[PDB]
Amino acid sequence: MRNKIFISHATPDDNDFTRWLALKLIGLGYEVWCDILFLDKGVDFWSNIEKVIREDTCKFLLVSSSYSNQREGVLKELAVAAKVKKQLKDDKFIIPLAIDEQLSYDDINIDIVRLNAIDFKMSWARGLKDILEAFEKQKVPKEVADASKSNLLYQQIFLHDKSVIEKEEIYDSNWLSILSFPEELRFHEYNWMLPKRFDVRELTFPAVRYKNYLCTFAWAYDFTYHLPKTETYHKSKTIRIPTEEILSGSYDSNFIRNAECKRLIVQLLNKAFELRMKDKEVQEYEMSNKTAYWLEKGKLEKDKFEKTMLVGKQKDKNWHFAISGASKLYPFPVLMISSHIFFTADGKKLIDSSSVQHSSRRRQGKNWWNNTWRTKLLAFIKYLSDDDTSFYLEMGSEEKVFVSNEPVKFKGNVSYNIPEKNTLEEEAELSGFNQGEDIEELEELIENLEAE
Amino acid sequence: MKELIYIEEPKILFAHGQKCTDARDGLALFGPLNNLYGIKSGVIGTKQGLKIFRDYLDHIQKPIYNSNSITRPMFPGFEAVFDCKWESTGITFKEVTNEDIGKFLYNSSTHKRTYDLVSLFIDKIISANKNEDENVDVWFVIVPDEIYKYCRPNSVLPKFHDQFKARLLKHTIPTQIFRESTLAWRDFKNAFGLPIRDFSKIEGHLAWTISTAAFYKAGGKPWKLSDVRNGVCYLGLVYKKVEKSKNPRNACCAAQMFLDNGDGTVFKGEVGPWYNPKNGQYHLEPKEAKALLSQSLQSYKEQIGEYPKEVFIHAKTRFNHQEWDAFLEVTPKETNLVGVTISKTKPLKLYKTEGDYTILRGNAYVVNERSAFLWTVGYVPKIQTALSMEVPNPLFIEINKGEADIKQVLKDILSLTKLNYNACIFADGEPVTLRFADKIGEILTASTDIKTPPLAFKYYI
Repeated sequence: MRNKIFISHATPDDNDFTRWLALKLIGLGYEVWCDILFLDKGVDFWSNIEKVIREDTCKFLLVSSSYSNQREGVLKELAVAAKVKKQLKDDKFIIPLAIDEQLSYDDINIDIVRLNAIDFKMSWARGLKDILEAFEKQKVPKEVADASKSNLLYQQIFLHDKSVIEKEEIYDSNWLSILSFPEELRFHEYNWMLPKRFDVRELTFPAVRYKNYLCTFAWAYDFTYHLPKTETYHKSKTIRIPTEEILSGSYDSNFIRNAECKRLIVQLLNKAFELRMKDKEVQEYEMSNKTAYWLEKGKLEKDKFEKTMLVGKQKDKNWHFAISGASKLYPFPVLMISSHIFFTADGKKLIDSSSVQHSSRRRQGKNWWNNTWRTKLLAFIKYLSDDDTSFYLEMGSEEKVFVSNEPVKFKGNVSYNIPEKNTLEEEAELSGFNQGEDIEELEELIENLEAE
Repeated sequence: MKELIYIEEPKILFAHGQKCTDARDGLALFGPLNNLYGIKSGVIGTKQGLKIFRDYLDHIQKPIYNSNSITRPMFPGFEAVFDCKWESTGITFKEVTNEDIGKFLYNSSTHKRTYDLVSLFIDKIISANKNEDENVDVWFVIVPDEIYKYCRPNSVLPKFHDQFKARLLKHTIPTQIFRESTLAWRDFKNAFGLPIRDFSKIEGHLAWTISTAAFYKAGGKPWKLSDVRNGVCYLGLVYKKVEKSKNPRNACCAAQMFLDNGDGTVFKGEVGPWYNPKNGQYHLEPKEAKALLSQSLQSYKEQIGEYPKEVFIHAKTRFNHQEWDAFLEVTPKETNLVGVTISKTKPLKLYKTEGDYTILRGNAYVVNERSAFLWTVGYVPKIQTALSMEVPNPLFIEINKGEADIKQVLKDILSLTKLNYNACIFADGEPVTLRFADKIGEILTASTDIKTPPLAFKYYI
């Protein structure tokens, strides 16, 4: 029967709350049909409106605003409603929803006869209550008041057509795969041979001191230049244990432990990592504890590589691309890679004050996205790659661990589609929140939590 | 080449016993859980502050139009979606004179200025609840805009928040904090393209961070989790340095979510131990560990009654057996005790093939039955943007002690993240027990003395 209450106004111009009105009233137990709600095209919207009006409709709603005046659609629909109410003999057919703030009334029409003067400028609860007793005046056959179908509609109009969908995507991580691994680790017996009262960081080859056993893969005679008295050493004192048993957690005794042998190798890989970077002769910057590795002015063509720019320029400041590396052997024998941005006054000297440094960090980072990080990281890795397969690490005279330059690639089983909002997403979020104690006030403090 | 997994997104319970995903949409369509109607809120300020509050109240009564409703839903009026009514008049407030509020405002020391600011705020709040019952149960207090330039920037001339929230626990009197600069987005501007702030582009969100957050302290529950199993406690904890004197004492606290008789989760926060000796351990001795778990046990008894089954104690630092030995005896045999540590010291970043659209939020990288990788920061289609300004960095959730289940504890973290009342954002970067970990730590260190009873989280933050 006649229980299809209708609405038609400037939907494509101002529809900030038409969906809210429709969902609220259907949750209250009513029935509507609109142009922008359901999956339809605005090429036959007025014809569809006329068709549904002549088939089945009871009441009408119109919203008055500044954008619903300069179009012929509003006036033609008002004339159609006037004709319909004249034919049906209805003295209360349409209801004007006066939402405009700067404008009170612009065009006088005969449509005022079938409506009443209601002001919605101030509040919406009063108007909603009023339209409720408007329904109750003529004993409308209102349906049940349930929000279940309201929700079901909510996953039918407002978004939810672009939600997570089953799609395979390949994700490349920061870890570096290793294919070639040492066969056995050399646990030499030095004791008095190496005196403990010397630092180990200056040693050319990686070495970690543990009581009397030096956990290193280099040959016992490799450390000749730094210590000339290494020639007097018996070969049998070099205790050799395969590393695969340690990785499998099968070699554990009083001499060494599976849970303790893993952490000693990690420092070795890190030490070999700074050895590898200093092989490339790059500039050094200790920030708090972990060093980011970056290339300075006048060392690469066009201050860039491949097809992306690394040593760029922003206003009077020179921004660079820095990479900080680490090693982790718990999940897999792999290498940690991280990215950073540092700023130089003239490309050579560094600012002792980190405040403006992180300020410029945030300034430059708020205008970057996933590509300007992933592509730069990939280019940096390829530049660090020695051969076309996998870069190596230096440990001694014969040891050569090959580390895959290609990052560890995953396969995400869930993904999503980007129909047309690829560009719209970046422009809306350019201006972030930069307030005080109301939204976020310890942003800088959280950034420099590395106070020790 | 490895593989990862995805976990289904949990739901939030709304009005009429229904569950939905979006927060602003969910409230704007159904409303809060309960039905409270009589609220006569108050404001502490001056004549200009009174005018600012009246104008902002009139504005929020009026519809709020945003830039794009696709990325962030608008504000469909206050009463029409909250079913609680105020008016322009009929507000019970006791403001202050201009000279009283401006006797000494150029003070650079936050301690001395706040010792009087909080006293002025509370004295004008606790003095009005004795006349008529349930008349002033909500307040919209607004600190002067000069606080915004002399408290957070530490007394500069360009032209803190818990301190008047912590010492009011003795009177059991809530309040909601705002700022004129937060409200007067049209005032204090110039003939510039972007005067001071000028958030004309984002206006509906500013209307959502002010209504739902203030509604919760009105005795009503906005929304809760609809998929929380019966008999689970969380009991988060926070460790950091106190800023009163030397010897930080390693102050501790608690925050636990638990279910009641029926289908309603309790959103409650308790205070336990005082402190422990020496400076750097981020751990507590067994002797004070007895009370920390005993208080939770007894609270669970007298407002629920039956025995629990799983308590997932959350922490940010590594655990130790020095407290587990004491904790294992306190818990009953029928209850399993599991300690979980979540940190942010694992700088992992994932990248896809191509595109400015980033990773989703919810996928997990399982390793073994000790820890996991979960991306709580990323892109969701509802907001049509990345929750972070750069490549997201996931969390590190590990089970220090106990067995539990990785796939089950991961679901708990995702569900516990979407429990933010101070804001109405779709999701936050940290679980609420960790998102508000700093807030609870600082609200406790403001008032270390006076042992508070097992009072609800209504009164914090």
